Amino acid sequence: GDLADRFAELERRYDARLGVYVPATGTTAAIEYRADERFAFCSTFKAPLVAAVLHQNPLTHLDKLITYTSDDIRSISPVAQQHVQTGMTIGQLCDAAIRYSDGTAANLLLADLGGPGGGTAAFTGYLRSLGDTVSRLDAEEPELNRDPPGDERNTTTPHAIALVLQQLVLGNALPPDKRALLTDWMARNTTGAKRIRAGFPADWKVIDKTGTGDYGRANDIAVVWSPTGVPYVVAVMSDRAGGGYDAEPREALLAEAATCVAGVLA
Repeated sequence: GDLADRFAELERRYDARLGVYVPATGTTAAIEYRADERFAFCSTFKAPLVAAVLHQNPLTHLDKLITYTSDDIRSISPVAQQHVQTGMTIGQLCDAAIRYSDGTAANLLLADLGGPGGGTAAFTGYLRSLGDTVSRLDAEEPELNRDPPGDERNTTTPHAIALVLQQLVLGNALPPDKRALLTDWMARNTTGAKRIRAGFPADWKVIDKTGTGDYGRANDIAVVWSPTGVPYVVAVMSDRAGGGYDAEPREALLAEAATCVAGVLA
């Protein structure tokens, strides 16, 4: 058979552009499909954003209380919009950014990284330090989700973000005690049940971070473990630029691409 033909069929059926990367292992080939094409990060950036913060700080930093106002709620913030009065610790912000895709938490984590673009440059610099020459983040929540397709300023590639996640979760970019935190937050994500999770059998472990935006953008980046405990990284990105800026994102496309990948890996 040819897996690429089957991904091409998903594109036809969902009227979508699909990008997939699964890095090769000691026993498996890479899965790649438009893996070097650019796709908007959307909220997938929040996974490596949390890593950047962990990298730069001792664990005690997680207990640091961050204060903010209602006027800082400029994006979808399921958690931060209920803690304006008390504020939120860096740890709580990390938790919210990943598990609830909280945009205000991300903006505050970017300010925590520091520098121009409110932390966007620091973020991109972190990616460069992991060997990512491709990805870029220029804007904050919510603008970073709403660029036209031809603007590369807030884009990654399935290949680039997969190898970033590979280093962070399964590699040695982070020391174990920081790697554990990222892993766990992604493990207990609430936003991903209809994406990569829905494509793997229930005896596989799935950790993930979603992204959604304009032009029908739907992304999921995951690390999965077989029932035998063999890990793989799965990045799936999608958009539907032919349907305009308000094209409906299709979680089903991600679930079905994930299903195709699971067929290959099982």
